[PDB]
Amino acid sequence: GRARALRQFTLSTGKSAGRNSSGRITVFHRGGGSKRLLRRIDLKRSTSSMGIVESIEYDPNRSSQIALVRWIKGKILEPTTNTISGLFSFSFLPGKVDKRKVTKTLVKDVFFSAFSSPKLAFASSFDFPRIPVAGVSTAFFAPRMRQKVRGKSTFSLYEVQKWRTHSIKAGLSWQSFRRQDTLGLACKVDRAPVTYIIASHQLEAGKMVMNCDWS
Amino acid sequence: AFRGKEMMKKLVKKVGAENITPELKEKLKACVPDTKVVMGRAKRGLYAGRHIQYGNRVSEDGGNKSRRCWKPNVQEKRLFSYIFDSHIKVKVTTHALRCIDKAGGIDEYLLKTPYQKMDTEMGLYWKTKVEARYAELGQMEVAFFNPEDEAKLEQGFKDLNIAKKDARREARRTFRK
Amino acid sequence: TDTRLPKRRPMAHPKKKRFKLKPPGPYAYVQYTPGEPIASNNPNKGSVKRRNAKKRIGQR
Amino acid sequence: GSRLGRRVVHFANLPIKLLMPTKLTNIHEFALRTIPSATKIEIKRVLESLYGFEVEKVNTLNMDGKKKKRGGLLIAKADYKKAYVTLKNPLSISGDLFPVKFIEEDRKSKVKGKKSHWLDQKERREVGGY
Amino acid sequence: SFRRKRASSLDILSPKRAPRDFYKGKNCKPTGFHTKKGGYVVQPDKLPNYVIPDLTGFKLKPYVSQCPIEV
Amino acid sequence: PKRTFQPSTIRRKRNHGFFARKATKGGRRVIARRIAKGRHRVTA
RNA sequence: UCCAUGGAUCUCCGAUCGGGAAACCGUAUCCAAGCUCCGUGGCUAGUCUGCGCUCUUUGGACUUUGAAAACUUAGCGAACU
RNA sequence: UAUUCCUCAAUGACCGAUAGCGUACAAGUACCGUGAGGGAAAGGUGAAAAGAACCCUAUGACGGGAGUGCAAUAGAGAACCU
RNA sequence: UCAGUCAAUCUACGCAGAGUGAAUCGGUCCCUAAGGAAACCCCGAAAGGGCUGCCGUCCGAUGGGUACACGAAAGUGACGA
Ligand SMILES: [K+]
Ligand SMILES: [K+]
Ligand SMILES: [Mg+2]
Ligand SMILES: [Mg+2]
Ligand SMILES: [Mg+2]
Ligand SMILES: [Mg+2]
Ligand SMILES: [Mg+2]
Ligand SMILES: [Mg+2]
Ligand SMILES: [Mg+2]
Ligand SMILES: [Mg+2]
Ligand SMILES: [Mg+2]
Ligand SMILES: [Mg+2]
Ligand SMILES: [Mg+2]
Ligand SMILES: [Mg+2]
Ligand SMILES: [Mg+2]
Ligand SMILES: [Mg+2]
Ligand SMILES: [Mg+2]
Ligand SMILES: [Mg+2]
Ligand SMILES: [Mg+2]
Ligand SMILES: [Mg+2]
Ligand SMILES: [Mg+2]
Ligand SMILES: [Mg+2]
Ligand SMILES: [Mg+2]
Ligand SMILES: [Mg+2]
Ligand SMILES: [Mg+2]
Ligand SMILES: [Mg+2]
Repeated sequence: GRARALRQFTLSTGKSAGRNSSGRITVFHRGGGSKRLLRRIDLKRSTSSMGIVESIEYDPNRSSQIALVRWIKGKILEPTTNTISGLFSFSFLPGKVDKRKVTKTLVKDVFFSAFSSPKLAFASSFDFPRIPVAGVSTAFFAPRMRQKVRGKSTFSLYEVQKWRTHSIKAGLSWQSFRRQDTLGLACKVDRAPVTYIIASHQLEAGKMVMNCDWS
Repeated sequence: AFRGKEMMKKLVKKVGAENITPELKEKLKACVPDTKVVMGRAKRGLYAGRHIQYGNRVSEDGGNKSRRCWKPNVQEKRLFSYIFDSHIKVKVTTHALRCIDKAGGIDEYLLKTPYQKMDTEMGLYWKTKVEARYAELGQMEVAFFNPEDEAKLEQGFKDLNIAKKDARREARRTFRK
Repeated sequence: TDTRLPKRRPMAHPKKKRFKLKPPGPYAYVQYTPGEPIASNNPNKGSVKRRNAKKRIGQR
Repeated sequence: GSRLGRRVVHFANLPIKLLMPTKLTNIHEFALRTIPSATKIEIKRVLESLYGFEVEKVNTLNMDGKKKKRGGLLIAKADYKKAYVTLKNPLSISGDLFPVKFIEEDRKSKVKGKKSHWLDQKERREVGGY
Repeated sequence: SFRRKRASSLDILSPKRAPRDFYKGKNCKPTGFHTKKGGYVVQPDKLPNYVIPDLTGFKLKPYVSQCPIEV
Repeated sequence: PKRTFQPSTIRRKRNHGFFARKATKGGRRVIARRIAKGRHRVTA
């Protein structure tokens, strides 16, 4: 070969001869050509740069010609509040009022153990639901676990929350959530960035090439 | 065909046969679904008991009969969940969507529908997860604040936001330095 | 009194190929001499070729 | 104890069947038969430790057992391994041992059908194979 | 000793009666590891060690005498 | 003339071998049928 | 010799630790606990203590359910005649 | 109530070596086919081997005598009753 | 005795015994092509079919390799008539 293409932009692919994944012919009258190698071409050109056309080469995979281009440019007292104006307790949202576990083995405990991990949760992954606070959304609220003995009213700035106004997220999948629950299961002087582009008419070596971005 | 027994064998093998008393076995026999589901894609979606049907297509003049099928109206949708605060991507029939409308959402449907009617091991898993999260929510309470405290905490949050911004910019410029 | 060390067994964990270690993007940073055209291949003193072929020629 | 090695054998059971050599004097190598799952290092170490040989090299080859087929019925013998052991010093075998004289006398029944120079050796080393 | 086999046992592939790249082996224990260059390295800890005590001057014999001594 | 059987051991094992029959559902039924009949050569 | 009961040894594929042209190849699983022997380090030096692996006991971490004629219950379902 | 991959005992106006299972006998064997697959043949000396020492003629006894045995054309080497 | 286009003393025929020696030869081993398959995901009355990549695994010579192990924004191995 007189001019081998640049080894960073040469890929190898076979021939199909019109045969699909099942092996049967779907496009007729193809097959038995010459051997080819695939060239990688920048068809996006989204990066805004300046370049010098180095050479115009031959590409067997397409009718036009390609061009090799080297690119030359491109701890304070928090407001602790002890006054609460009202307490709301989510005790009817389960839909059935029942006591809290720590003993007979129950159906719900069997179904919890059968679908649990291989080896509280209202944080980190999902956080506090917006529903709780739905009667009045723009109000600073402090969630807390309900205690058997009467609790304290001291509330620091870290323990008070308010969905701003931005939120008036991601999305789970019905059949692929169990797997995810299961743990997840300028350079130096000797270098030069170069790319392959589709050469235009009247574009020879030594010329300028621009990529422009929105202004 | 004997789907209840083949699901009960898997559940027993997961949980350990020594762990269950005979009364718990008798109770667990009445929660595992014993429905007739054969098609593969109905075990991966919320179909609410709709299945395919194979029957005859009959011509008008000749009466000639040739085989055909009726398929359920399966649609892929995103349904909003109140306790997960996000969408769940499912393949529901419109029959299941209408039942969800009557129940009041996907979460309320999962709470209301009993274990035998879930038809599916993934349905059992999702009902169990939603019930566990609602039992977690059943032991919490929120406390609201007076407007003077509203203003005080708003001012405190403004102070912490502007101090964090100043300290972050100072750290960035010193690391640049 | 041998202070020499024994040869060690190769490990069987999968190894990354050099195609995946290359940074992504359209640009390739090639070796550049600032007055000479860009060559597509730069063999050095350790690039030997056709060793099995020379073995077969010697056998024949 | 077990800290001495990973593979320590106290009761070896490797069966070695010696093949009768052609000559009685100046024996430089000998052949033997054993089980197919034996290794050169196992044969060399058993022969050095148990009998007191001075082994130089061990060369092995596999053989199939003898078979007879009579159209559907098949009878056969077990597969074996043949080993050649080369000695560092020549050894010898006396004639008076049974059945050496019978072996030589039966072997010679089947096979019925001067100018020495200066610096010429007499007993040279006769080793075959690769 | 001749023993009976089945005539269908001749169909089991053996490297003596196979193409040149067929490898079966004879259940020998390994002594080292293969290299990446087609060689082999013998690890000396995997070689067998034989503990044969000195048998000179031993008074016991392979057989037990069967002379008539007593009931 | 060139006859139809041209032998090749690797091709024989790759088409009618034990693990080639064990790989698909038809060959597993072939193996079950052979064992039930009582053939000495279950696979080729 | 033989019989009854209980023991010691008990290769490989099918097959399930990974690969595979079935009867072959490669394989010290991993982590806490407490014990004899082992070697090495450090003290003011005497029933002084502190570091390791190899192999042993007891647990728990990963997974290996599994075959089979007809009967039973389900799904799809012909054509000759 | 249904069936028999299985076990134990019993019965037959069921068959009797071209019959009865494909197989009374080392048969899913030999053999045919790339493969799925197809698929045989072949029972009997005598009560007991006492299976014919010895002689003659041929290269060689399976022959002609002799002898064993009730009987030897009852004298065979996967085969000798009629 | 059978087979050999024999009446054969001979033999690729019957009985018995013996014979194949490897750091370098040919394989095993490492690496991949065409191709095959698992996992994840997608589809489907069941059985199964697709997908092998954006982060991704195991096999597969008719080809590329011959005196440690680990890593790579370095070169390359590297090829027509
Ligand atoms: K019809
Ligand atoms: K008679
Ligand atoms: Mg050899
Ligand atoms: Mg046997
Ligand atoms: Mg050979
Ligand atoms: Mg083995
Ligand atoms: Mg295995
Ligand atoms: Mg069953
Ligand atoms: Mg018959
Ligand atoms: Mg008759
Ligand atoms: Mg007849
Ligand atoms: Mg055949
Ligand atoms: Mg006679
Ligand atoms: Mg009679
Ligand atoms: Mg003749
Ligand atoms: Mg003659
Ligand atoms: Mg002859
Ligand atoms: Mg011969
Ligand atoms: Mg070699
Ligand atoms: Mg591929
Ligand atoms: Mg594929
Ligand atoms: Mg698949
Ligand atoms: Mg695989
Ligand atoms: Mg490989
Ligand atoms: Mg090759
Ligand atoms: Mg080449």
